[PDB]
Amino acid sequence: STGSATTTPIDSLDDAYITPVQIGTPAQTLNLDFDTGSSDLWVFSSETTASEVDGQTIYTPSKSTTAKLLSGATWSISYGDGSSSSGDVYTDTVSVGGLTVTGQAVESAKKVSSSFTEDSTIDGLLGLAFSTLNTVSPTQQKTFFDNAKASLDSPVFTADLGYHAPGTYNFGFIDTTAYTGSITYTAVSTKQGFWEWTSTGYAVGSGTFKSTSIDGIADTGTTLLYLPATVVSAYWAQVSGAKSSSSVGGYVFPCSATLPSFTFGVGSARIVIPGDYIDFGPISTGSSSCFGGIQSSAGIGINIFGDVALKAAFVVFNGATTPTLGFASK
Repeated sequence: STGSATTTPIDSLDDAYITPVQIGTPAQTLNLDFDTGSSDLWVFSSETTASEVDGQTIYTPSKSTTAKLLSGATWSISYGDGSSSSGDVYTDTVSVGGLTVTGQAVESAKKVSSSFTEDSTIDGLLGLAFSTLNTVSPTQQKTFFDNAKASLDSPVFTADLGYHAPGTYNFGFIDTTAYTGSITYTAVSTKQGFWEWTSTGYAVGSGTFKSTSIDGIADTGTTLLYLPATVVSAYWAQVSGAKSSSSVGGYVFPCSATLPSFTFGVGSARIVIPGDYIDFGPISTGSSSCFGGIQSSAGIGINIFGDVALKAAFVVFNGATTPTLGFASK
């Protein structure tokens, strides 16, 4: 089997992407944030504290003839950005882009943090990291991909995120029309539960390429590109007036600037992020200070190849017995 679904930016900055997901019988379609940096499929629901729901579409398990309480199971997650959610668990039928999994754990939120409430466009998350990170207790549950894997034509999914435009998540096949040149594959460590890999270096603009190993995670659920302070400083030094602002919480730059590109290495191959992808707009409405899309990972504890990086590529998440990651230009 295969599946193919369009993913759409939630706003004009590409802060996140939402993908429609069918849950239950008859289908309840919710727009979920597909997140290769976590492993829980959780939704706003009829059980979510009423004051914490503000415009989201909810899953109502009592209206699904295929829903079953997963008795005794609870979940609780905290994300790298400080947001969180928790609740109980149902199993139900879940379909993405025509690919159907029966008995998928659907984690129903009883509580969500304010950042989730405040984002009306995101009805929940669909985790695509390794199932070892799933938070359900006392019986850990499998991701949608893990459940689908054996049925797929090939045990892969691909992320093709758009810049200020829709893109595509495919399951079970590689669309050879969706990228240019060849796909370069690189080793993955699953030791921390992430799609963790090592970039071979970087360049800023038309500058020379610096060969250096940068361990990080491929994370569709993180907006920005978070890299070591040395790398980030080298980038912003090429933008007149750019500075790190402790009050704002990262590098800002004059909105009048033209940003240089940023290149990262994948083996001997190179992925070029155009300068415009690095612009996250005014820090507040009307400001002439703009927020940068490349930020320091210092104090995160890990480098994160988030959407800024991934949307410059066609990315293969190869879930074979020994997983790997592939990147192509597009």
